[PDB]
Amino acid sequence: LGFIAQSCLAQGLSTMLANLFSMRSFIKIEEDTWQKYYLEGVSNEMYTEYLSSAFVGLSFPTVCELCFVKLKLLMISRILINPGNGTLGFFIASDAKEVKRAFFYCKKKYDSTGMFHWCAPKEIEKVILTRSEAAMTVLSGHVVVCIFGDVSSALIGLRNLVMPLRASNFHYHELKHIVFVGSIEYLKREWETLHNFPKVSILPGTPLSRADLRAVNINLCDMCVILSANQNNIDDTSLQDKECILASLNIKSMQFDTTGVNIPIITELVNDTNVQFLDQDDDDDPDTELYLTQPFACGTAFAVSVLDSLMSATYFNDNILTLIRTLVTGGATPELEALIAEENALRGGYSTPQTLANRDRCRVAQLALLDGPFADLGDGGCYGDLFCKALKTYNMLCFGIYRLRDAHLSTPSQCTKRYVITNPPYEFELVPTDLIFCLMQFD
Amino acid sequence: DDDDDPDTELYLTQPFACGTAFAVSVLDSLMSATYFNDNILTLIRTLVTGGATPELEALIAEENALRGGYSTPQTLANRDRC
Amino acid sequence: GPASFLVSLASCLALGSGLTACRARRRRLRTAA
Amino acid sequence: WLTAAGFIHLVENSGDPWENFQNNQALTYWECVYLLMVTMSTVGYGDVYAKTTLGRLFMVFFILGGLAMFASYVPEIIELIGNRKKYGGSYSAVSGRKHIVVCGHITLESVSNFLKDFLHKDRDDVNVEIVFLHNISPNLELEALFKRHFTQVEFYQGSVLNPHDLARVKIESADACLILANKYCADPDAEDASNIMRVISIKNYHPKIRIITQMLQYHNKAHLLNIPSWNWKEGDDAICLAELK
Amino acid sequence: EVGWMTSVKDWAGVMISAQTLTGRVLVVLVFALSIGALVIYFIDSSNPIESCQNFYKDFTLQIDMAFNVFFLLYFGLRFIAANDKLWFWLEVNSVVDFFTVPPVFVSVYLNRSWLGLRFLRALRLIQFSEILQFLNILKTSNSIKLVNLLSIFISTWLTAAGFIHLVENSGDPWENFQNNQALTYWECVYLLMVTMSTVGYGDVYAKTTLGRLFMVFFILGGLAMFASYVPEIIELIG
Ligand SMILES: [Ca+2]
Ligand SMILES: [Ca+2]
Ligand SMILES: [Mg+2]
Repeated sequence: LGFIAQSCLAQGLSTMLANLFSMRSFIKIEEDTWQKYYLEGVSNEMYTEYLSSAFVGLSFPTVCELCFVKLKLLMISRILINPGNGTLGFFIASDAKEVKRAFFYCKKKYDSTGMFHWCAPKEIEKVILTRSEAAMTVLSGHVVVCIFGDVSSALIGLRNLVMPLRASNFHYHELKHIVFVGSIEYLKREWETLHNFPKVSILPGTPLSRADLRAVNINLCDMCVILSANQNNIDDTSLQDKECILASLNIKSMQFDTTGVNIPIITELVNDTNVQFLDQDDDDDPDTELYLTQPFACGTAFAVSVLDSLMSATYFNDNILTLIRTLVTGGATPELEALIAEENALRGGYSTPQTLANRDRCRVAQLALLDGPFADLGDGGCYGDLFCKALKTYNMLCFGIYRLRDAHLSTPSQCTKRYVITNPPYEFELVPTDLIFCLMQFD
Repeated sequence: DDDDDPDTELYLTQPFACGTAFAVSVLDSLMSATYFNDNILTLIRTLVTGGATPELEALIAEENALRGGYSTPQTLANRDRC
Repeated sequence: GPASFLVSLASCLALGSGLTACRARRRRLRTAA
Repeated sequence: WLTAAGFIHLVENSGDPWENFQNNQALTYWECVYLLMVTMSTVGYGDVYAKTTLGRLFMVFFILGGLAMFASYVPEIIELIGNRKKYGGSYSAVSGRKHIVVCGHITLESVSNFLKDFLHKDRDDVNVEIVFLHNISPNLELEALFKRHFTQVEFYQGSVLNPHDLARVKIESADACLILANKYCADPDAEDASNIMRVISIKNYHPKIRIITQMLQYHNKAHLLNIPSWNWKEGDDAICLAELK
Repeated sequence: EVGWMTSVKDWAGVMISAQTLTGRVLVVLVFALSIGALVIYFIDSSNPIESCQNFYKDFTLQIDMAFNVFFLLYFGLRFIAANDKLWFWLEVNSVVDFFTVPPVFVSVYLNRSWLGLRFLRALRLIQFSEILQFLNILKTSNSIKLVNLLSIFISTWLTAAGFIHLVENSGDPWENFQNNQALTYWECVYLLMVTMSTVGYGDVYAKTTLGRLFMVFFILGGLAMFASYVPEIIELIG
């Protein structure tokens, strides 16, 4: 759910986050396709390494930026992400052989803590909506969650989905509205924990209904999430996510006053085989792995099977798991774990100067390229200059490139799906139509 | 008041021949007729269930609930069906 | 062996082609009748 | 087998020591192999047998451990060798003759009814070849029915969900795809679900193909309209049996 | 047009099946002449391994020539209608045709008859369930399975007995054919029945090196066949 929410904040983040943990060796293909560039980003894994004595001098932060040219590697006492303003460097090196180059080379508004947002409890009747008011209410760039459930269905737990979207550096004006569509009985069952959350709406019905989706302004939503809970009841392989897929398709097949095929929608699949049904303009082979599938590479698909590699990475150095918990789901401060353990219900209080000071966290964001002062680097032909300028001007580091699938071909196309690139090489050509992953700071 | 033999087919049975019996098994032959020229299925849909106009299919798809409005001269003109 | 097998195969193919040709013109040339 | 045969050869050629090696039967190694094969197979011709005291003792102590071994290994070895896919391979696309693919609920009665209605002499002289695609291998009755339609139908065992099996039946040149439905089911929703899956799976491989299918409910038929490539204009069909009934 | 090769392939496929009167006649003729060839091999078994017989002064050789000519024509018809040529070449009926017809042709040419692989004609007995299913006589699953089991069992039994007869009558070549046991075909049938039934009286048995080798390699594949077919055949009959 944290990866899903991260993808909602910035599309394609879940795919690269999952790929950063799986150990993949470098592979090359002769043909020039979209997979050729994608496979150059999956080769980068998440590592932990100590710093050198050359970087322990006047200041830890100022040396971190712009030093990646010499080291040819990326950097990301305590948990440190984009350190601005003995330390374990969270690297994105492609292998453990060349990661030994840092130390070796020497030339009531908030919650009880302020990590999230809190508001007065709400009653289920004060948030239940209807097609009349849902269409009347205006929603743009919001979050829509399609929930499948029944009377005897299992419990997913939506508290971990709205939590990542309500971080400290997310202002109330910038907070993304979340609306849940599905059976009201399931939401009533989950309402015991889903009541201290602000800016939430629930529309009864089913996600398979076009009118209910039309009411909640699906066309202009920032991200559509398809989730299911009944898959633990049926044991038939063919029938499993036989659901979810139909809805993803109805979403794609809708027609507005344009077609909804380009609507950003992410689907959770329990069976990895069903992913071939997500897209029709792609090669479907059961032999290929999930990470090679186009819908997964584009950030529109996610499965729990890619998280099984987390155990091996966690074992070798445990610092990664807490880094994951502070990179997704907002932040898992030691105190918050105890508070959740003892009350099992998030509560807040009056803010303090130190409470507001707990806001220096930098969170992910998606940046365009068509407009901005950095337009000179839109087609500069060198990716390294782009992130060097980002670091040396506005203090922002980019994970990589969110690139169009058909941008590699000279002829134009109407394709909209974009796949993820993690840490492109220094001599990497750029395209004017592109999206940039970044860790924006607070203000 | 009829001869009951398990060997005989449903279409030969007196209650079915008199229109007092119906089963979904007689509709399995619809696929073969539909394949050879598809115009029959829409002819079936316009001969039974009143009429399946292209617009009505979309309206049922999007709201899943039949609704009406004020009539128009062209709306009343859509009545020449026999 | 092989020569007799080839002769039998050629005879079968010729008989089939001749029968097909005879039936074809018997059927088409008399479609109206 | 070889170790027992070698031990018998050594014992029979080299007589028992307490008899001053005076029981040399002069048995070749191949003869001992044959004797071991006969003895552990329970047949026991008796033309070749052990005569020395040690040979008879080893035969007695080897019968118990070898008869069971033979009876438990030979049929099982045959069973593992016989594991094969009878209805494999792909379909060859013949030029000038269109073919259709039929999948879904395939059964002796349904297939027979479809064949007798599709291939009736009442229709015009049209030569369309039917290719079946089912996961479960046909039984003797269904194979016998297919034999009576030797030049008109073919069967290929496989799953419609697998894109490889769809390429095996060559849907690229197929005229139409036909999906039968299990009307007499205990869960119409589940049957419509599986069928909507094939609908999709077929669409994912080749959107351009036309589909004639049976739906037991009207809401599932409405859900079929949500499929992106539900091109009913050029050709597509969805017979709702409940609606038509 | 529509393909001349496809037209003749479809014509042969219709002819092989019993879909037309000519097809049914050909199928019945194949059945009858397979039975007749088996009977002819049974009669000719009493003759020595090698002999000289005049084609135009003998009554059996002419009938055998007609039978194998018809079998050659049927093989050609099957080959025209065959889907895959390589896998049709490896079928059991094709192999027995290849090892049965050319030797009789050579025997007619050379005026000298050798009882070699003529026992393979019993393998033609296998293709009987397909013959009955083409004629629509055999429909129900139980009877189809019973006919399949009976045909396979009898064909394998007769083929093994014929191979034993050939091997025992014609001694191993490396011993200058000095191991002629002089076993009648009925005696070989009895020996095969006894051996695959596990009983093993031992009064009749193979003494040649090739005969013992075939017995060893046939016990494994025949004891299981007998034990799995005879009780099951009895069950379907009952
Ligand atoms: Ca790597
Ligand atoms: Ca696909
Ligand atoms: Mg065919």
